[PDB]
Amino acid sequence: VMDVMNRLILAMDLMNRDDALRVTGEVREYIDTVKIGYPLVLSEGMDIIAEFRKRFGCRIIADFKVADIPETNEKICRATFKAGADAIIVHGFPGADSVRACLNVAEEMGREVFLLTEMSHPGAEMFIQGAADEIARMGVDLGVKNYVGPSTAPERLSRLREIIGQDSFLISPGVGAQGGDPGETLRFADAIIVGRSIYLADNPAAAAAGIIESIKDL
Amino acid sequence: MDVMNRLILAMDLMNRDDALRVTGEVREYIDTVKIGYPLVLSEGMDIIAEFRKRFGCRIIADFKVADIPETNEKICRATFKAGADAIIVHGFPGADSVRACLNVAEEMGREVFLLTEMSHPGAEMFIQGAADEIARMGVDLGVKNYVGPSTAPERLSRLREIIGQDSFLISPGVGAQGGDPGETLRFADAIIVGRSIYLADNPAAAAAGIIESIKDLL
Ligand SMILES: O=c1cc(O)n([C@@H]2O[C@H](COP(=O)(O)O)[C@@H](O)[C@H]2O)c(=O)[nH]1
Ligand SMILES: O=c1cc(O)n([C@@H]2O[C@H](COP(=O)(O)O)[C@@H](O)[C@H]2O)c(=O)[nH]1
Repeated sequence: VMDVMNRLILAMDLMNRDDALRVTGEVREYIDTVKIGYPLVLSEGMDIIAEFRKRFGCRIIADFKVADIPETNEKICRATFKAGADAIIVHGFPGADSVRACLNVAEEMGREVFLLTEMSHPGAEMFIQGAADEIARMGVDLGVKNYVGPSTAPERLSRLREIIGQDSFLISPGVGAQGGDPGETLRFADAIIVGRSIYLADNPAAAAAGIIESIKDL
Repeated sequence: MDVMNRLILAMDLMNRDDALRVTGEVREYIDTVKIGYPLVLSEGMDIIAEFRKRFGCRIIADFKVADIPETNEKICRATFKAGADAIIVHGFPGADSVRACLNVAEEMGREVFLLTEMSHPGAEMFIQGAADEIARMGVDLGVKNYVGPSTAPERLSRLREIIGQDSFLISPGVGAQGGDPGETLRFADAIIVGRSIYLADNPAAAAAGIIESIKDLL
């Protein structure tokens, strides 16, 4: 599995290149893994991945929540890996063929798929929560090795870890701004994803250092 | 929304030259283009303004938005900043996530389309069982624009039943995936067509043919 420094992944959702670069640079000593999503990519272009690689010693996880038909998912993964992403996050709710499409491109291209089985926000309760156990098991059957699950529902994060087993890699958003606790989350997740707590802080570096101090024993 | 010839071009070519040439080749037949991540992640969001400059077409950004409310808001804002007239949003992540999109669309004078059900085989696993509830959620939220599958006309008909004749319904899965233009237009206001046109030896003839086959529905 990827070796995530300090078990901490920056969710860089600032939408301005200068600010994104400043904040990421400021926390570079604490984090070697950066999640880049559509807020930043749709604002600055896919070349932002190349710039982060150039500027920082950071792995890039493209948080694109890929959720189309198999043919389109393939194209999305190809474009994303071509741009230099190490990994891509894919939704499971569109079903097995759509996930396999992504797995096949990632295998061909030497990169990784993360499967999002369940989400951290209130709305996830309406439809996603009821499908989550089956989406996770589908992931296991398809040979998915990397997963995303919510820090805001520890009971459910724990179940997800059970389903995927200890060998699978699990990262978890919803820490800080959404109410998730770093320590409690790391009982089950390999790494926490943190965005606003860090990138909106007056001192992002102090914010990251503080999160890390709070989980030192882990 | 008044779509010329009830025909929306799914421009999923991933080269700017080809995308512009092929769209130019069929310009006389369409005034509405669906641009998705395959083109955008390959050529950048500036391509949307380029299409408006070259063709004057309306642009539907097919981004399958499927994140938490806070991120969805950012995605919609970036998308409408780029000149999209409309954006397509998944309903599966729940009501708060859709409302986030509705908020930005209202603020910038744009439209949200709710994807209630998909056209590919994997849609059967999780999406189909939630589809009617997602459609009702759309109605509850005041959504007026919907997307449903050509490949399952009985399910497309049910979606039309739920949302009423006043709602606007567009439908992909025509041609390449097996859907029939005329049958689809029994229920959808417009059909979405990608490969059958853009991979055609002669895209203009392809579009002309499709239109010929539905000429009594125009
Ligand atoms: O269930 C999920 C899945 C996510 O990817 N995310 C993403 O993780 C990040 C959370 O950022 P924040 O720490 O500011 O709440 C955002 O990029 C969001 O899009 C999430 O919040 N919940
Ligand atoms: O259920 C759906 C929803 C879609 O947006 N689409 C999209 O509609 C288009 C279908 O293109 P095609 O005619 O080449 O099958 C693609 O852009 C695809 O991503 C779909 O095929 N099925």
